[PDB]
Amino acid sequence: QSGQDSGLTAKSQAQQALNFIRYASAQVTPPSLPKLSAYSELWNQATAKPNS
Amino acid sequence: DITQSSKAPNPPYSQLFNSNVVQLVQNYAYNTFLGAIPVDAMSQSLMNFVTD
Repeated sequence: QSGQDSGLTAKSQAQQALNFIRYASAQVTPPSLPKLSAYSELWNQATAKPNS
Repeated sequence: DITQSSKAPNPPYSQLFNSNVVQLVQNYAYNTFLGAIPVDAMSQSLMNFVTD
């Protein structure tokens, strides 16, 4: 099988199964990880030695 | 009651009641189970439960 070549495509019936199963697992919307700037200032604030 | 041969099974039977009947019934059972499952259907390679 040779599907349309734009991003993810299944090249086999097995790939059709894999792409289904990942589609159901909703991995295409991975969770929003922290902002660099925000998390970084809370990092600087928390990981530091207190009162120093 | 081995002493009496009159009521003994005559003719004696060892075969199934109807091997042909259960044969055909199980045949359509297998056919209906194998074909009754839906399958992703656009091109011949894609309804193949089994490989070559």
